[PDB]
Amino acid sequence: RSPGVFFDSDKGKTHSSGKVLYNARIIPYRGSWLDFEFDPKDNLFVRID
DNA sequence: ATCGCACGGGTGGATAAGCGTTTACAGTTTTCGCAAGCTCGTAAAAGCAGTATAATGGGAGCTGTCACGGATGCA
Repeated sequence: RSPGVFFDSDKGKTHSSGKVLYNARIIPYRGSWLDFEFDPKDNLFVRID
């Protein structure tokens, strides 16, 4: 996979809703990763590595 | 021819026993030969204590992403 930023989604991870959760993701050549993501309350979250 | 029969001589035959001669199958004596084991000696291996300018908090390349259920365990 090429480095850079990459946006995707999931279809049916939370089965009790049926909603779509979008996530952003920065991928470097060398270093830590950095994900942004949504949750079924429409809040924005961050997990590093 | 031709041939037995007999008295008797010579023997062959069956054990048996004889003779001097050169090695067995019994048992010990002798010497020589080389070890396997013990004792030893020391040069090598093995182990131990110390070294006084000053020195004071890792991360160390890890993980790169699969997704589905059950039980667990806080809240």
